[PDB]
Amino acid sequence: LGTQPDLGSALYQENYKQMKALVNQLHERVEHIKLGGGEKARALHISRGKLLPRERIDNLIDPGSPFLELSQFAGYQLYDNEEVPGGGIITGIGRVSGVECMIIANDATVKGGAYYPVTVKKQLRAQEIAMQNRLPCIYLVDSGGAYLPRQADVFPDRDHFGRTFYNQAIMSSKNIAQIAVVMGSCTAGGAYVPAMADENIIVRKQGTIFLAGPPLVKAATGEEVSAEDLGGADLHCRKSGVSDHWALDDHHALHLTRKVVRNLNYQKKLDVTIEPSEEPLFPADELYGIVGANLKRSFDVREVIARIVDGSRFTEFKAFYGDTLVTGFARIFGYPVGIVGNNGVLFSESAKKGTHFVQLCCQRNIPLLFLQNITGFMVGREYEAEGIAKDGAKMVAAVACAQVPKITLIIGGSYGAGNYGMCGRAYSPRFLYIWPNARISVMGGEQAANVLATITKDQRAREGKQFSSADEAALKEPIIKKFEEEGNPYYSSARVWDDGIIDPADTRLVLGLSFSAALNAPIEKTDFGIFRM
Amino acid sequence: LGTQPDLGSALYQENYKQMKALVNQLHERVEHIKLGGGEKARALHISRGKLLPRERIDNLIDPGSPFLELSQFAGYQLYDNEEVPGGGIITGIGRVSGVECMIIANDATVKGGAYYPVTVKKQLRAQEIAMQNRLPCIYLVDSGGAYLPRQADVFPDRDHFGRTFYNQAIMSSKNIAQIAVVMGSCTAGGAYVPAMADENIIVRKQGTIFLAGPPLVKAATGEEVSAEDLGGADLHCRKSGVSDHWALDDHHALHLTRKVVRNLNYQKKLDVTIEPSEEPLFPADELYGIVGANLKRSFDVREVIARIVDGSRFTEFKAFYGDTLVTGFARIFGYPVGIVGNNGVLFSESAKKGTHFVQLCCQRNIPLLFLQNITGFMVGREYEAEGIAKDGAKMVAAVACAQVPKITLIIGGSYGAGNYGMCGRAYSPRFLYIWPNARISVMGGEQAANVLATITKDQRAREGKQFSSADEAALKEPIIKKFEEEGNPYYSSARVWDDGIIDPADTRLVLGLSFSAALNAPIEKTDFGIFRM
Amino acid sequence: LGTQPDLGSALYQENYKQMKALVNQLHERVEHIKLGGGEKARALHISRGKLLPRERIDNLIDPGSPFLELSQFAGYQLYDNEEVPGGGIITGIGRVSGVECMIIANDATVKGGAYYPVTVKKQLRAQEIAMQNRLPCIYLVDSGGAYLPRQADVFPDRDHFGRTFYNQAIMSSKNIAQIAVVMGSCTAGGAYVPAMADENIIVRKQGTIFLAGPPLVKAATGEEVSAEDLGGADLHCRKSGVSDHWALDDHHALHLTRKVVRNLNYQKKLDVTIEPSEEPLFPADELYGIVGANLKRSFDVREVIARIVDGSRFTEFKAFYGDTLVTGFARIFGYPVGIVGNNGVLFSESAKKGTHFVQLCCQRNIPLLFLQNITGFMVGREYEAEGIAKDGAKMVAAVACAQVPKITLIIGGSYGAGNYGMCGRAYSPRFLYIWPNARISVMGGEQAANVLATITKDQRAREGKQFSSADEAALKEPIIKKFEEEGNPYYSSARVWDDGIIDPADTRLVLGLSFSAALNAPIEKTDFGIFRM
Repeated sequence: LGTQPDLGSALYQENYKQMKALVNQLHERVEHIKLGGGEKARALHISRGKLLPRERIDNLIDPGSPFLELSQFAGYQLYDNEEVPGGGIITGIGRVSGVECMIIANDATVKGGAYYPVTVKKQLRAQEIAMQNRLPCIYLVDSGGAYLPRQADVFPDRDHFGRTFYNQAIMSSKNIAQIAVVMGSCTAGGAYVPAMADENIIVRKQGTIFLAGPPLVKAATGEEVSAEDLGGADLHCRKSGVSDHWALDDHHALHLTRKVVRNLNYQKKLDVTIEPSEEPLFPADELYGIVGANLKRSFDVREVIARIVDGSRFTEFKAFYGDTLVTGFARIFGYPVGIVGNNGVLFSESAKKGTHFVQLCCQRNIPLLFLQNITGFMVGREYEAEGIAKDGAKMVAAVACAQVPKITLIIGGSYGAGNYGMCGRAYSPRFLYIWPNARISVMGGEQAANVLATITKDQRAREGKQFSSADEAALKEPIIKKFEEEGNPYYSSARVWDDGIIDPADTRLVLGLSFSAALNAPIEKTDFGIFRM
Repeated sequence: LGTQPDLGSALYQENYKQMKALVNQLHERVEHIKLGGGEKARALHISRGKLLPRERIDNLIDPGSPFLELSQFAGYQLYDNEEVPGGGIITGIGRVSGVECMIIANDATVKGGAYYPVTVKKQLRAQEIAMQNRLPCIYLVDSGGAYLPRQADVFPDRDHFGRTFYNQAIMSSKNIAQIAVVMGSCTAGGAYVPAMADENIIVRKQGTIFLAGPPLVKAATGEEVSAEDLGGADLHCRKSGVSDHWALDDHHALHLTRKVVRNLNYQKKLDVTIEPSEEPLFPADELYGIVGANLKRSFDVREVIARIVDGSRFTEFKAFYGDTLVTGFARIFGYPVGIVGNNGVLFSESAKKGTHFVQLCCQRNIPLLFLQNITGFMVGREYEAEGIAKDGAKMVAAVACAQVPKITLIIGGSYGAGNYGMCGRAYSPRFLYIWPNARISVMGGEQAANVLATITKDQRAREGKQFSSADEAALKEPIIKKFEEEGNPYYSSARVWDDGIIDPADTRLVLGLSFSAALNAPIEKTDFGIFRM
Repeated sequence: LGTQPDLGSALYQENYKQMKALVNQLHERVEHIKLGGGEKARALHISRGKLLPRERIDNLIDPGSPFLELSQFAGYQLYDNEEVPGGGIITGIGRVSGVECMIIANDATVKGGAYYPVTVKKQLRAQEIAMQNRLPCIYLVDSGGAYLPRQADVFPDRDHFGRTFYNQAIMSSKNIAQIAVVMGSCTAGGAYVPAMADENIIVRKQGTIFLAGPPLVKAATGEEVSAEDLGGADLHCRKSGVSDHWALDDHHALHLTRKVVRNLNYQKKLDVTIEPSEEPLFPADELYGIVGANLKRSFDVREVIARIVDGSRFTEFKAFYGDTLVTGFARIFGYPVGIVGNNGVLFSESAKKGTHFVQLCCQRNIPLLFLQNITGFMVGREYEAEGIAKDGAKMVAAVACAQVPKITLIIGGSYGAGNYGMCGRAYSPRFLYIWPNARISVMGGEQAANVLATITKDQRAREGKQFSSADEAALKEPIIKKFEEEGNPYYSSARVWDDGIIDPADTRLVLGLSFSAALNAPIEKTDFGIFRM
């Protein structure tokens, strides 16, 4: 697959310039988030002899191994006047002692490690990923408890803080190791995390564990006791017994953690056929010129596929039927993958073609990759008469029931029911990524504006009043602004709707790491519902 | 080997604090050198569509592979008022298409890529390393020619710029691939580099090659011609034939370079037995407390060995004979290594013990690792009568003739003939590294001061004049200051006397990468001279 | 590489039809040659309990293994009134007990196995192939002696019958096993073959060995003795001792041969790097439409390459310089190969480009593949002034000295010194194959006609006589006919100038088998002569 793009063409020059600017914007913002709370907080953190949260991960994972961080932009401008870089927590997938593990580390520099509502959501998403892929969980616990001013959004509900301990217990019952490294203070609910873990490590003086903190002890019983005496490694290690290992410092604790993982007695087994890897025949950075940042212009999704699959080899299925949808078999890093990508408006033929393809992949136990660039469903009286809704529902039913690993990458628009049909967040893909130029919302911003313009214009006629052209613009403008802000990738990623915003040049690497992790769990047989023919 | 150090001891606390400060100083200085010429130069460089020199290496090497940079501090404060970060050139060893290659990239942001005298020396050292280890050489050529104000130290001599082309021709005759990537302007001698290469890649518009630049053409013949017309990819690619491959941009050129290396038809073969790797039983960061920054205090070199070898396993040879020297067999990353380390003043017994050990390693084709922490030779009338010089010479003769790969790591003092006996720079070790606390000079600063104090005091008596205690201090002070400045690791590393200053915590990784690269060449049989018994 | 051809185009339709007819003609002629002497001769052969020559080979080689027959068309219309299918001998490369061996079998049904002059040449070519590639030789001996009417072209000269025994002695001295299976009568020189072999097998009653046949014994000494008594397996096996193994019938003899090869204690070792094989991305049969049968039309050789190399992956070298010649790196069945192919008339730049490429392949020990489709050298006063001859000679010198395995495939014209520069038969390529549309001669038929027309035209003017247009046609016609007959592939293949005429669709398979066999011998270092710069 693939063709050499015209580098001299003005369109390519403009597209490359716009996309490059978006990538540069993404890179520098991550640099700021990399610093966490700030210099003053970082200096205080080091002054206590503790390692910085990201240095802990560097020492924990195998030397030189890549680290797949998730949801770097959680909490980005989420709260009005509070800056919470990364949501106050760092989560990602890395290799420890040769085993792919999910790492969850609190960032004590950010608001002293307090749990904001986004912080709980990011952690719950990380636990969900580990459970689905059978990845051992490592908790680098350094937390300050729940953020009281927003307790109503942290404590009570099912997907609130309490769910964190529920996930630990369920994963433990499934033989998915839970390892807690207490590298700081953990109070109230935090003290449960080391208690719920299968194996636990606590640092000599930094680590403190207690259901009730000294402030509560004094208020309840009028006793003054230091945190170390109330908790501390020595009390738990030697008297309470809550501690399974005792560590001198952060470096020692991380060294012990690597030993614990090596004793899990786990060996990875692959259910899929493997072939030697090959690089794509075209450079990845050409994706900048091909795609650009203007969603109104259209491109061939095959060009994107040609630059991420091994050897740019692709076997298209039903090429000339439902051409607005592209499906075929390829390989990424030697893994077999079935690719479904949008190439225009969805039709009845496209939905039928997609439904057929998904059954094929499920039958052969082949992972599925979805490339979402949608613009809606075909609109017409004839199409409804032929059951376009009946056809669109078919794809949704098949995609939901599929038990093969599914990864979704939004390279453009994502609107309305087209999002559901292409394995949206609601359909539990193993991972979901978005490019910096993407847009997601219930409908396109223009459609909402035009719909309101038509509705108001008719309503004015019914009332007998007149809606002028200037009146039309006044109505449309606020709507278009609203959908632009709430469909922006940063808005979508600030809340955890996706697992990260990725540079298009990094697409192949991210997919390779993600599919590799998703293969730690055995692939189950797929059971489908009734196909409404 | 190894024992758990007393973390509570005051000595350990002081040593850790001092060593940590030295490492932090080293890290931040490298951060400044990482920026090259500066923001203005970097902005200009990018404005021309060219990649930054370090981004080129990142794209060239295999994804996620470690990169062993060499001589990061070359030119650090070497010239009075000129700042030349990294010497204007970046050299290191990385993996390209699964093959370990030596990468030599000019830094156009630094003085427009001009060749300072240190720049030539750094490049020549890189070529020397590649030839000895049979590593393919990749030249990312973006240079502005020789620095005229210092031409006398660049052009004429054997180890001056001319030697660069001599090395290319010799390496080519030995089937050590030479690949040149012209990613910019190359003039006068620079134009020879692409011409001398086995395969050559030139970017479409950035790359220019011409023996005589436009300025010389106008002066000699009074003709005005642009650099692209005089050189340029199109002229060389299609008409001159100097170019073997034509590249659209930097990304394309780097992609082509990876393809060229894959066609070398080379497969690495190991001459040494291999065993599964194991991590040391003790943390590396403990080396901070053990060693410290005070050279007057002494430590057990076995503690250093215990924290870098696989499983902290070590078979000492002649343990109770010549105890001031430690020799034994160990393994690093599964490679067999013979270790020679100082543990005090060298004696006749120590030299004999070392000479015996070196023969054993040479006989079995085992790589040698030297750990230099010297304080001199034993001084005494009896020792000279027993031929201490005759014994010290024995070790020097054996070390020089040894043909097994040799790596030297200076973890402390390096003075006088003790430097020669422990495989100094003059004895062609494959690599030479120094810790941030090291000191190297002809003799210790104090010894030079005391020697002059004794000489002057006697001379004053002969003249009949009096040399007072204040007179003694006045003489000593300038000498001690001179040896402190010129024995400093940064002074030694600014000039290319070593291949880099490394954090002690990184010692195991650096040695593993270095020994792995040194094994690309077959190990030859060792022929010794006459042993003066 | 490669593009989808226009199947609907008239040119493709015409080219496919013409080449298909040539392939059909080739196939049916081989079918006739497959029958050897004929039904009466075949019936007599079987009546004696002997296996047919091609059935013997089938039972000798491993079950289902491909057999690479050579020079199937030797002796095709070579002798005025005598039909000698295949030259009276069958030669090829096949696998015996997992070892690639050269098999040389006499065809007793053809003229009773007598040795015609072509028969000697075919056998000597097979021995040369085995010697160069270190292939064990297996002789299935069933012969009737030399053909007396043509003795002068069989016995005396260096490349005559005597050379057969010389080759056996030399190969034996180099540890290239020589195995003789006497499955019939062998007289005079034929008796030497079993005697010269390292190990020998004779059938109980069919096999007879004697320096002098019964007819000569009676004439010389007047004694009547049967062939079995004079020779026979029993006499040689038990009393003469010439026989090492005694076989009951042809099946037993073939079974013993496989055992003998299994005891050679040989294991194949590869000197080249290997990668997993991949099929080309385009169908092979499309070569019919692309190439056709008209040599005046031109095609892009890259299209031919795209349909024989693994994955249609090709790294071109000096693409835009000397574009009439195509050079690059690829892989066939996982082996590395450098491909040199004509794409027009040879120029000075093309020869310089080719000479540079050949040095690269020799340096890296990469096998070389030549695709000859030539139309001559550039003709012009300026080109001669610039030393086109000096440039053309450069390629010839490099090609001759190259020590890497070399295979040549003539896919078009082959005229003049262009043949030499592209590794003609005189330059000892390991194998030389030709497509059914090829033409080879000192110069093109038209050039010889035009040259003679010009010479006679001027000569007539000098004599004062007139050469009319009808006179020109009368002169040209016989020359064009002669060059057409002597340039035909069957003319070139009837005599052993090439190793076979192969269907283009079979090109990839034949090359894969040939390169695999050629890799049995270690690749030597190449020593070049003086390059006349």
